[PDB]
Amino acid sequence: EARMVANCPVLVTGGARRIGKAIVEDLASHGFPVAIHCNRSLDEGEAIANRINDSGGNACVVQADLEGDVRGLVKQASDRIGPIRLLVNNASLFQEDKVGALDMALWDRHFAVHLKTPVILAEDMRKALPEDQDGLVVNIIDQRVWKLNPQFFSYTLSKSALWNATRTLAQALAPRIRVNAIAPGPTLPSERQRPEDFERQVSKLPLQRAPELPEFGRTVRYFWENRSITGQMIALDGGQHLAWETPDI
Amino acid sequence: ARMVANCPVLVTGGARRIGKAIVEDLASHGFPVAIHCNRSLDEGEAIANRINDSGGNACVVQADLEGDVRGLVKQASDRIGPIRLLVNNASLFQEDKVGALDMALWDRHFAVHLKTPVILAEDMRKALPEDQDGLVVNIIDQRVWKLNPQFFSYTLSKSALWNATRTLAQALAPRIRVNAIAPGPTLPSERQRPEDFERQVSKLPLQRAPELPEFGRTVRYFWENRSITGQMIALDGGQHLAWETPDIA
Amino acid sequence: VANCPVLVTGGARRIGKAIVEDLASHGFPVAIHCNRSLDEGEAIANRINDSGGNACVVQADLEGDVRGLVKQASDRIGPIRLLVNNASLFQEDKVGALDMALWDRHFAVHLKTPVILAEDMRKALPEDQDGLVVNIIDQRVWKLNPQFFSYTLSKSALWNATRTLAQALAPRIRVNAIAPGPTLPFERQVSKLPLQRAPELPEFGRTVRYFWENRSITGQMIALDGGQHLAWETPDIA
Amino acid sequence: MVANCPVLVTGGARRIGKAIVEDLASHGFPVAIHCNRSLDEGEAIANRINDSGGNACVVQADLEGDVRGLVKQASDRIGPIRLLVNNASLFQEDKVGALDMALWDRHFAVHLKTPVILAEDMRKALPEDQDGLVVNIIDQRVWKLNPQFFSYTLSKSALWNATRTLAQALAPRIRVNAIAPGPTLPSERQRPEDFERQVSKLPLQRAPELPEFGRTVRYFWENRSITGQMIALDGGQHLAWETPDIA
Ligand SMILES: NC(=O)c1ccc[n+]([C@@H]2O[C@H](COP(=O)([O-])OP(=O)(O)OC[C@H]3O[C@@H](n4cnc5c(N)ncnc54)[C@H](OP(=O)(O)O)[C@@H]3O)[C@@H](O)[C@H]2O)c1
Ligand SMILES: NC(=O)c1ccc[n+]([C@@H]2O[C@H](COP(=O)([O-])OP(=O)(O)OC[C@H]3O[C@@H](n4cnc5c(N)ncnc54)[C@H](OP(=O)(O)O)[C@@H]3O)[C@@H](O)[C@H]2O)c1
Ligand SMILES: NC(=O)c1ccc[n+]([C@@H]2O[C@H](COP(=O)([O-])OP(=O)(O)OC[C@H]3O[C@@H](n4cnc5c(N)ncnc54)[C@H](OP(=O)(O)O)[C@@H]3O)[C@@H](O)[C@H]2O)c1
Ligand SMILES: NC(=O)c1ccc[n+]([C@@H]2O[C@H](COP(=O)([O-])OP(=O)(O)OC[C@H]3O[C@@H](n4cnc5c(N)ncnc54)[C@H](OP(=O)(O)O)[C@@H]3O)[C@@H](O)[C@H]2O)c1
Repeated sequence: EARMVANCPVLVTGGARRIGKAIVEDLASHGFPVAIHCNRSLDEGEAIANRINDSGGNACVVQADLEGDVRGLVKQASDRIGPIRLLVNNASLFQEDKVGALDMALWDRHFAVHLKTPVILAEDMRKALPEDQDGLVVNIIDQRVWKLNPQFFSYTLSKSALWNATRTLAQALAPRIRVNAIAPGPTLPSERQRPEDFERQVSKLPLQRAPELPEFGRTVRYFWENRSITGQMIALDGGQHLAWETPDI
Repeated sequence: ARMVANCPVLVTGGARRIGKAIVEDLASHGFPVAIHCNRSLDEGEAIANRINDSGGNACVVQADLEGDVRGLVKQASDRIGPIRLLVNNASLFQEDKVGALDMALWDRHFAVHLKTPVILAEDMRKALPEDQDGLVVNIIDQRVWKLNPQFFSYTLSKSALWNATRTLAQALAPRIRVNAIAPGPTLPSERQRPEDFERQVSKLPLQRAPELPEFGRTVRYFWENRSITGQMIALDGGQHLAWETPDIA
Repeated sequence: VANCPVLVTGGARRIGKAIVEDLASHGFPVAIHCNRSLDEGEAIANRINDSGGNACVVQADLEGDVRGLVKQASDRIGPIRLLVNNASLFQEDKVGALDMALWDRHFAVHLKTPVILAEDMRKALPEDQDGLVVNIIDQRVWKLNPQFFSYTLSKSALWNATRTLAQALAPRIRVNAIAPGPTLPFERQVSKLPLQRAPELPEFGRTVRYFWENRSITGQMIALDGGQHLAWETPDIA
Repeated sequence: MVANCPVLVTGGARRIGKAIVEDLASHGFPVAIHCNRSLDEGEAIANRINDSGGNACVVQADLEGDVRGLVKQASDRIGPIRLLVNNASLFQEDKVGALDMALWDRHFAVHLKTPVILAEDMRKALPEDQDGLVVNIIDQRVWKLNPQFFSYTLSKSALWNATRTLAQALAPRIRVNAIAPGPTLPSERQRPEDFERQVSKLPLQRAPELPEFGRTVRYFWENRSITGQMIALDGGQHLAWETPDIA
């Protein structure tokens, strides 16, 4: 009876750059109050918020280390824009490791950022969201959870766990809070990818095209706008998870 | 120019219930729409009349989808232009079970749910000019994500449509994308009084049925976000995620 | 084992033959179904019977009416308690060159016939005996690709039916499956499998007996495929 | 040959782990019985094995601490480990809304971190002219997800995910497969009468028998084309389907 965007405060983790920024600015331009979470990118976050507010939107910046104490984060956000109703678990760490050379410190960091904190923030959002309001969690995962391979060993396991948690969180938080996910494919070159590498990779996707940045915010809004959807994921990935031509064929 | 006026739609079984809801959403958004029907000709003509009298572009085409369908796409494209968006909505839903399988009904289930969607998709591909991308949306059933032994041949035929959603997406990439909607309980069934439908809905994880507007919104969501192929959204109130089975109650 | 009569479809050559001869050496009565390989089936049955077993040959075109086949077998070796749906048709087609006659044949041999034979087995199974169906599918149903379009759809449906048959036929009959990889033509392909080795014929009979001997297993599949369904280095990864 | 395939079974002193150890040892495998608390049960099992002419030893280690000497302990006594059964488990309840990360961490340490580390150490110490096998003992619930036992389930689901990616990483020389038990023996919190009612509600209406577990490890060992896969010894539990929205 009150799901208008002005009454749906959003918290986007790692929201000051790249895909997180694209989600923040999409939601803010559609009338959602947005809390831009960041850690290192505070300058960028404040600039985004100032631009939104000067344009007549409603945005704030909140700062927290997602590998430390995140127990005040939802409250820092709700103190500024009201009880968080839509949580986008976007923040990420994407470091390579391999079976045979596993460093468990890096392992722990992947699981902290991609699994522990998203679950904790979902819990905290649920606890603080008034009972007459429904909520939504959107987890940002990775297309590779739908096409497992042995590279990026601990990273992959932590993102796969976030996809597993999307189902079990959805079951646990139903009916009042829905939990869905986005699995990006090659969207913006990683730190290890030259432009040639990103382009060659995109040309090898089944759709031969990268997800465009507007598709991410549109998908969050799609999940918000269709209340029968929970426990589900859209891969914005150019078909990557459906790639199939292996050397044995 | 992917403007909706340049995206003719064919909806099979589009004169009633979910198919009608999809037709009317798309036409209200500026898509030219071909309403396929079989027994519901009067209903389909009334819909198309209302759309055309409103300044839209609609027509009605007839075919028994258990027989020859190889002229159906052309019936539509002769009226509204090359079909660019195919919604395989038509369905037959008749109970059978292991122990008393009648292969005549089995054949009808696979005709409507598998042979026809595949043939129409290929016919759409052959007639759609190479400089236009296309979309197929298959309407399946939440149960393909939570297999059970009821409605035996119906279920196998719908599961096959979900399988074909993936291999069609792989075959028709990059130019044509193939996605799916898996409905849950949307409207009461035969021998289901509204009280009965409500009691079943209350046992869904989200305790709410998909509403008809969600179907058109989902079709348009697939149309507008070009990185999605081979995927399905269950508009089902969480039904495929139900988990309280007798072994754990 | 002599209490467990077996029907193996397409049992006269290659993988079916290897399953037949394994089970026969372990004391299972076996009915060898075949169509074109009648002389080979009779030769296998003769060796089994000469060596003290109990084998027969039954004939049927599995693209047509198969409703007498289980009884043809049970008339000779007793009510069937182990059904191996091994027979297969493997012809190439693709979207955009679809021949529906071939499509119908793939679905007849891989889906309609396995289900009907399972249905007949269930109706004939004595009350005091449990049963097992083993469907022979294909590793590709665990790594979908668009090649061999109607063949793949029909094998995927057999895998779907393995689950729903298992649900429908419990507790009396368990329904499991084997997903073969490249067993017989090749040599270069195998080196590209993750295990760099092909499944060997003894593994198939060992797997059928494994399913028989462990009664808590239903609705499940083993891929004897050298890891083929786990292949992952696709063009976007290289 | 099984005489040339030394086995390490984590948590092998009781219940399912004991069933696996005794099945393998009685079939000619040298068996390193790992335990932590159940040292008396462990030494007893191995002594009965040895007295019977088998070849068993007991290695002790806390799987949540330094496990980097455990494979060495085993292989010092019975030769380089060729078959690792990651069976050790912790099964404690939590749920969304009251999650304590200390328990969460233990679930992931015993079900994911340690199985992966031990597999890593096995591959390091296995002579290159020998192939190997890892069998992860998981849980049928990874094939029928539900929101109960939240951190436990996530950690078991991770072990199932790792079964695929370890299989891809360690191929061709080492295979990685899994067993997903259903209701086998009542838990520290489940009454026998409740365990029986649960079994009566399984699709097959019977629990796995303890011999099925060792038979399954031996099945994986004897059939060299199998990797990255799991058998659920669960009486059909993961296939149960009649929920209140249908029933
Ligand atoms: N980009 C792609 O092509 C692609 C492909 C597949 C998957 N993905 C997924 O898509 C999402 C967005 O991708 P992206 O490339 O935009 O991500 P990103 O730039 O690599 O990182 C997102 C943000 O996470 C924040 N973060 C990380 N660790 C943190 C910590 N300990 N405390 C607080 N904040 C922390 C950082 O914010 P600060 O900089 O403010 O500290 C960082 O800017 C991620 O979940 C990623 O895994 C992306
Ligand atoms: N409604 C639900 O609660 C629900 C739940 C799960 C899945 N679904 C799926 O959602 C879709 C729509 O549901 P619905 O309840 O609206 O379906 P429906 O009324 O049972 O079927 C839709 C239309 O299919 C057409 N059709 C059937 N057989 C045909 C044939 N041989 N030739 C030509 N057209 C044929 C009929 O058109 P005419 O009337 O013109 O003959 C019918 O109006 C279906 O795919 C259904 O399986 C629905
Ligand atoms: N071999 C492989 O490398 C491989 C790989 C993946 C999957 N598979 C699967 O493993 C199984 C065995 O493989 P395979 O290569 O040995 O199979 P196959 O030789 O192609 O076929 C097995 C038997 O099926 C019977 N059959 C086929 N159509 C029939 C019909 N209309 N009526 C009656 N019988 C019919 C034939 O019996 P007759 O000779 O008596 O006419 C044939 O001998 C099959 O299910 C196959 O799909 C095999
Ligand atoms: N039993 C069932 O019905 C059932 C159902 C589903 C899944 N499972 C799975 O089947 C497997 C065996 O089940 P179970 O019931 O026999 O298991 P269990 O008795 O509950 O535990 C196995 C053993 O793991 C060892 N262990 C645990 N944490 C350890 C640590 N930090 N360091 C060293 N050893 C540690 C313990 O050995 P010590 O006592 O020597 O310290 C314990 O006895 C497990 O993986 C379990 O999750 C069982």
